[PDB]
Amino acid sequence: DPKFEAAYDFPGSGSSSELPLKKGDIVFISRDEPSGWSLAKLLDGSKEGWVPTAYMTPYKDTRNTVPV
Repeated sequence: DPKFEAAYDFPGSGSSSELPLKKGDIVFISRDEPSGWSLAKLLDGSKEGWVPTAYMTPYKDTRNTVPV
């Protein structure tokens, strides 16, 4: 799966269907839905929950800018 970066805080409502984020957090994304929500998983796989698709931006580290 691809990795996405939280561009905004998402403290959410408290729901266990929600994955609360801080800015700069990095997650996997398995599903986007038309409601505007994305199904995010932490990198260690410990929690799974929906997040605002809008907050989620492709992760680019500056160590990724080399061919191999």
